[PDB]
Amino acid sequence: AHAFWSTQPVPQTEDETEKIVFAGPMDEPKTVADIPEEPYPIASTFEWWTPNMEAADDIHAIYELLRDNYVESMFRFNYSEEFLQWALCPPSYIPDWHVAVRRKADKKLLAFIAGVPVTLRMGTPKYMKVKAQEKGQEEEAAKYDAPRHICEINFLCVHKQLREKRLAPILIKEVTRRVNRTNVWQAVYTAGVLLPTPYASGQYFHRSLNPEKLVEIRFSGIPAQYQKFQNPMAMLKRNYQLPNAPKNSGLREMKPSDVPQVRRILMNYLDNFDVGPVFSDAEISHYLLPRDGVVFTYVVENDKKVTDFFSFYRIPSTVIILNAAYVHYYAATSMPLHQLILDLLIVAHSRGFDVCNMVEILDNRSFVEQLKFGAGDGHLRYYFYNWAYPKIKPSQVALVML
Ligand SMILES: CCCCCCCCCCCCCC(=O)CSCCNC(=O)CCNC(=O)[C@H](O)C(C)(C)COP(=O)(O)OP(=O)(O)OC[C@H]1O[C@@H](n2cnc3c(N)ncnc32)[C@H](O)[C@@H]1OP(=O)(O)O
Repeated sequence: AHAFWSTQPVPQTEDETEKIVFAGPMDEPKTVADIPEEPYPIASTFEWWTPNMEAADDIHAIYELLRDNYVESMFRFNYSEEFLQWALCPPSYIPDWHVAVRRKADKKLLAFIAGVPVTLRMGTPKYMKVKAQEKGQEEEAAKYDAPRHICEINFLCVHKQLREKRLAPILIKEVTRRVNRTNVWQAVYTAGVLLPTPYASGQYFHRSLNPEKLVEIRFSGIPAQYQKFQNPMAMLKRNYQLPNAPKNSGLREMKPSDVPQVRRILMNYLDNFDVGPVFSDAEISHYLLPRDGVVFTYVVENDKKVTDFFSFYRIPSTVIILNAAYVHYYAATSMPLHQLILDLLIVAHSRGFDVCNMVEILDNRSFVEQLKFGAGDGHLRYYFYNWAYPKIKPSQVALVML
């Protein structure tokens, strides 16, 4: 059973999503006045709290909750206060979409969920519009084509002492109410677990950058078939060896003056996909300008024209440090994508990253074999709240989730 999700405006079965023709809302429309301003009830020992992200103590409290109680044996992800700043506070973020529960008696932070604004293209997917054209339903299929200003949810976390108490449903209801008070009625979110009901699912992939280190810290092993070689580690270092420097002329760190051209080339690329974000210059600046410890972004520029760029973000892990790079956004116009991403690998390796990770969204499959990525055990599932949407392949998703 799904005692909570069965009550919510999401598709209830996979079959439901294989039969959805057009994008659009699931609930009939409501007004802001229909939504109460009183927060959702919670037990007397607890209080709702809206953290101030301009206050070092508040961001510290969030950091400590997630440090000990977020997604899980030899490694522990570390989401720094700077990383959390970055992820939670994009341009025009809404402070009360950062929703916390604290214990009244001692003010201990015990649960959290965050929404941030995103503008998303989420109209009827290409293959569904062809079926609609065939039936004279082009209009119904195109109704929701305009990019929509919605909520992206992340960092749901209930302290271990409060697990299995149905507090996550109360956090979800409360953030839903706060989003609906701003006249927003859809959200996008992801999870590594299967809930009702994803519109897309992609496997994770990894590429070792420093296999000697990975093996020493027991993050990677030496696979069975290398064990047959005379020198298994030299063969492993060989498989994954990278140049010391890239060979593409004009590759450099992205600067503020590159923002407008990066925005243009990224938006031209992301328009190719069924679901994807639309970013203003301020959002390009926020999400892509280099930020020590967090985001790394490079452009290929010559003659004052930016023709390509790539970005990756960092999530380090405590070894019970593993320095992981995650492919972020990119756009190639002057070179094959695999060469742009080779340059990403070379730069990440040079900066001391140990592994590069991605999910098979965007065109990430296109360079897997040649760049020595391997499939991993996880899948990232994409979901909408209050949005009927056909199943799509992960290569039609262009939204990277931090
Ligand atoms: C219009 C605006 C709309 C805005 C809102 C949109 C929707 C946003 C939705 C949220 C998106 C967040 C995405 C995101 O953050 C990225 S996925 C990362 C989620 N966080 C973690 O895994 C952290 C570690 N785990 C915990 O903190 C707890 O185990 C959590 C909090 C996960 C569950 O706490 P608990 O104490 O273990 O469990 P109960 O309180 O007793 O609740 C059990 C109910 O929770 C459902 N559950 C479990 N995991 C979930 C997950 N990852 N998403 C959604 N639902 C999840 C579960 O199916 C069950 O419902 P059911 O009985 O019907 O099956």
